[PDB]
Amino acid sequence: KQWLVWLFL
Amino acid sequence: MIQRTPKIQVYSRHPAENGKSNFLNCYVSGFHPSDIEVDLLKNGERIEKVEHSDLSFSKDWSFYLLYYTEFTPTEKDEYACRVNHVTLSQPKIVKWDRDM
Amino acid sequence: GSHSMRYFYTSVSRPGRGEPRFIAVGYVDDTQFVRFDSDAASQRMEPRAPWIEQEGPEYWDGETRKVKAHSQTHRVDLGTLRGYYNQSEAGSHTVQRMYGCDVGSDWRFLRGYHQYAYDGKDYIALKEDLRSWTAADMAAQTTKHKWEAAHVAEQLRAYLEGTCVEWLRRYLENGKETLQRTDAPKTHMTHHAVSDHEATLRCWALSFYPAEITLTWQRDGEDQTQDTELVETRPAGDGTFQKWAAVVVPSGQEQRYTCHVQHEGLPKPLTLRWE
Repeated sequence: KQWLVWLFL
Repeated sequence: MIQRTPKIQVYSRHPAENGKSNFLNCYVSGFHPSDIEVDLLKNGERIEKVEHSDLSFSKDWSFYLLYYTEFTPTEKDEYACRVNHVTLSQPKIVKWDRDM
Repeated sequence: GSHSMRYFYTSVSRPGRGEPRFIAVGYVDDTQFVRFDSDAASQRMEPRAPWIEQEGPEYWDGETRKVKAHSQTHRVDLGTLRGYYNQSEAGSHTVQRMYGCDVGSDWRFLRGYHQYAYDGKDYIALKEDLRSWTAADMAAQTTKHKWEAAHVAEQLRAYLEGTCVEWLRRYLENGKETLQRTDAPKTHMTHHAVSDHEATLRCWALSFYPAEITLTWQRDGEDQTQDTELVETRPAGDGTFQKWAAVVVPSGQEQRYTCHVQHEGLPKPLTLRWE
């Protein structure tokens, strides 16, 4: 399963 | 802006047998950007109801897609794949060869 | 014995056409098992393999929420990067993200990956030590500083060494009949007169999984590099792969050539001869 992230460049 | 020309292979899912149901495939790979026009041609005519896989890419970030359609090869019917891309000033037509 | 799980995300901006197109896919080894497409009507992560359809509604709600979050952050990133590189609003641009984990034959953690590209060029990536970033240019350096301040790499490492590998092992168990199988190639030869004194021998490997395979020609036992032609491995469209290798030979000498086939699903390599 995916990574629960709100990652912005 | 990195731009990469697509490599194209046209081939059947199973070895061709006249009168038998099969799938015609046009595999495009190694291209960037993802925008691409891929059509399957029967006797030079665009085939409708052509499906394609979900866009994915390789380690070098270049994209690949599989376009495919159900068909039934005959002795004298000609099939091909027509690919247009921002890197292809002239659209590429690759004819289907049952032994390739 | 080794195994892999990978997620690939692609966002392409559409200036004057509204929202960017976003496509996400998940693979275990060479088998796609999930997909999302912002253009599809469902707006949910969807199964692409049979063994993943067993998962219940909590799995699918969670994966849909995650993939939607990735879509949203990618859409913000497209504008962010347009700003970084001082680009106009009229052209199309591409952001790609990939991450995942590799395990060994014992299914223990081996490697982790988390990479971003902008316009087909490397942008930023987690280094092999899972503790630091490599940045391709100065904009990527601003991203790297922001991520170092937020201690992103530690959370990413906890994900890659835990959730990623644990659910990879789960998938390998549930999809055992599909993911843990090695379909040895079905091989055959074709022969075609090219001229009145030359012939083409073509050696087909079909319906094999996984995609890795080696086809080599040799003449009287000596490796034959020249006068040969091999195509890239290609998907059959049913979860298996195809390849062929061909050699041009003098007519009357076809018996000297042999096609050798190496694949994981073969206990020993195959040797094919025309006559």
